[PDB]
Amino acid sequence: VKLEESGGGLVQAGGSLRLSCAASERTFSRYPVAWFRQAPGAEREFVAVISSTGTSTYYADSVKGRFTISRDNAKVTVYLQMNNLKREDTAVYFCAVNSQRTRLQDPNEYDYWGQGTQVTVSSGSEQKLISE
Amino acid sequence: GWVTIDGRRYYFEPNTAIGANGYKIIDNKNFYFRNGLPQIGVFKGPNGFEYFAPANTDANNIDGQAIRYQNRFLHLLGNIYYFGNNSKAVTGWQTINGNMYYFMPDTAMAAAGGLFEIDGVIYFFGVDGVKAPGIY
Repeated sequence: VKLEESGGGLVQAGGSLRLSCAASERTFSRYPVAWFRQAPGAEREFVAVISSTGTSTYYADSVKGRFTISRDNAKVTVYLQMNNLKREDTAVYFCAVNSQRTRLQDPNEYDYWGQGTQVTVSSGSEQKLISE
Repeated sequence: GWVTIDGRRYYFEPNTAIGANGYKIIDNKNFYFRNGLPQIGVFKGPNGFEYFAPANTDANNIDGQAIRYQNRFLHLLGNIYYFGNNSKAVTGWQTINGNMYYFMPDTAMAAAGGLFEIDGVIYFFGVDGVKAPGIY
């Protein structure tokens, strides 16, 4: 069970970004899948998890209403759609599989991990003018 | 049959030279063996999960002998079980004393200590195994 993440980069505060977590095998679809995020030197904190069925979800109170986790069975891919992004959401994001379906908030319960990708939310303004 | 090595009793099948393994009925007693040694714990027999108990837990049982154990919880090596009227550990969704629990299908141990996916849905269980209110 190999996991490949994509979609990382930089967005302005209030903006949106969608991350992808694509699996190499059909077995992925049988298990719940979570996103965790980690600041430098810090621990991997829970963000969201989705059931194998794709219809049951749990969010960190911090992101409920702003973030949506979903999956596409045909593409063997789980997504994190991030809206109304805040500087507080700046972190390295990981997706992970919990094949035992046990204690979904705890990263130590997860047995396969994506490689992690940087998401940066900028709330400063003047350093972005040339790109804009 | 039964032999003593060093100090502990082991059981061997009449067709082998290495100790018995798994569920066994011996002279109206139930055991669950590992390389001849009776195991203490909650294991699956032909009519569900039984409590193979430490010696002198009930009716002077020996170590690993299955016992009567009715209508009560058991804490065993930190795992939570509940035994019904028939002395078998319950499985699946159960309401006990007004509280809901989910006992896992492979072990009969209570789901405990956070979020679990069960029947395709996410639920929350307290550290005590009790299902928390609301939608997760």
